[PDB]
Amino acid sequence: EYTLDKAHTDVGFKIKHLQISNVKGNFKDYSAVIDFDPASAEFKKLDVTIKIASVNTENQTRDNHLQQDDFFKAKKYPDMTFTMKKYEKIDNEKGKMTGTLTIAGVSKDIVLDAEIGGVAKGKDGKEKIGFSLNGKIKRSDFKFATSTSTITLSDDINLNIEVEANEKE
Amino acid sequence: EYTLDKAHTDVGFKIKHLQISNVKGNFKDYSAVIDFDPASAEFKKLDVTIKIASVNTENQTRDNHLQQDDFFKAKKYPDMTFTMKKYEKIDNEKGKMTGTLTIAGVSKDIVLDAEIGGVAKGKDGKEKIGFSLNGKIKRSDFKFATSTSTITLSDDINLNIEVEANEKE
Repeated sequence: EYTLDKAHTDVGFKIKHLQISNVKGNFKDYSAVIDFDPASAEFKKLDVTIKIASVNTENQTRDNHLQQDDFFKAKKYPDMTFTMKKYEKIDNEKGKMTGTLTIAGVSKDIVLDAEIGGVAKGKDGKEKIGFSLNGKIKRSDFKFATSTSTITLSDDINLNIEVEANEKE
Repeated sequence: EYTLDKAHTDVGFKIKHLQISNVKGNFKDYSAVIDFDPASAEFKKLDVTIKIASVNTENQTRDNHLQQDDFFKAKKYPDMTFTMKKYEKIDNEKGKMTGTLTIAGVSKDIVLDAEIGGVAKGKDGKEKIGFSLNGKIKRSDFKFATSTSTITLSDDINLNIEVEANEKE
């Protein structure tokens, strides 16, 4: 005795699922001391200070949230530091850098794989280099973002530091 | 001895996280027999047949994938059926419908909360009704999408069937 109006009927379902994705991000405000010797292709001194307030995960509310107590605590710990302690060459293209990373006041020694993308004298006769530091740190090791379960946010942070640099004067 | 070119340096990180969301969807091609009595506000007969090939989760590749063997198996089991077996009234607005759902050849008796949104005689003197069936089924109960873990895709499917209908002749 009834006939459905398909134009105003909806046979609907709703089902929850999980999706995995990477959060990519950088920092706009940072400083570094770079001492490198092009004769032997080894680093002598690499010191980075990164201004935590300047994260950019390309998402305004996430970057605001990263400042808070359950993450960086930028109020109390404005910046994170890396200090090279030891470089050990493999060849002119690859090496193993070891330094101290300090995130929100806790320090640990890490290794980065250094890869020299290019070493050169420029048009103006002054040196230029291009290299990348890559490595993996554990949030647990720094007791970072303790209250977020490693299920939701992976314990592994992947570090990828691409840098070009020019000779100082 | 080196000074970084901030315009070609990127201090980057990458970290994996999980995100929970609902998949919402309907079916564009379906048929139903609706027998309802406006004097007492109870259903006498409700039979739906739904053409599985016509899913719409508003995502082309997902709807194609739903057809396959690890989900609906639309090739072998083109359609899913609901047959009301018993309606039990609460009042003129609410009732408890019980029928057999068959998904990909496996049948189970389910309950839906029926909610009559509107019962009326139209401008042309003929009856019209608007109602919604809501309920929750478990994928496990139908052995549906067995190979997908309940972690990735929830075992709970939420059924929301809004229908308007008009008197037949």
